[PDB]
Amino acid sequence: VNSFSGYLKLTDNVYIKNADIVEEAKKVKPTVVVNAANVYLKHGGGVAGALNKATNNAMQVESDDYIATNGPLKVGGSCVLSGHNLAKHCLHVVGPNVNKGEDIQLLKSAYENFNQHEVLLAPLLSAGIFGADPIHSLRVCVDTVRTNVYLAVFDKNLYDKLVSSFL
Ligand SMILES: CNS(=O)(=O)c1cc(C(=O)N2CCc3nc(N)ncc3C2)co1
Repeated sequence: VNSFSGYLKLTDNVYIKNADIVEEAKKVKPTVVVNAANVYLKHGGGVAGALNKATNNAMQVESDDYIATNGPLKVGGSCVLSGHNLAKHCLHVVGPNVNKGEDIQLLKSAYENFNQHEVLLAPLLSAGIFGADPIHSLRVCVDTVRTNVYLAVFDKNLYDKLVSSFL
């Protein structure tokens, strides 16, 4: 039993809700919140911008030190950093950004990072400003992630479309 509430069950291990991931994280304080990161951990907009703003820019300060030490992530890769006031940990995962021409096949590799964590609160990778089809992202999620994932979808119209079209 866990504290996640109001989710629709899609499969044995994948759940979905129309929710603001920032507000959901603030309320649940999950062990892991996933950020829709880029390779530079520049949290300017989208989910990353929102999560970072909610940490009063502490996420960005920590991220800048991480990059200065380690260099950029790979597309499809991840790193574990602090969850600040939102979660114990933040798993920064880089899905491919279609608006930069990155290979969508890397979306499966990106979701594989979730399997290193038993339970996660997460957005749909490569959705939103990353330019991928969120229906495709949900399909890859369900077919790749084996651990327990609670998906927060900000847009109510999109949430209803994702549910109604789910196979
Ligand atoms: C209250 N001030 S606000 O400017 O109107 C406002 C901005 C945002 C926001 O940018 N995001 C990022 C996109 C997003 N994606 C998921 N999956 N979940 C949550 C979010 C929230 C929310 O609220």
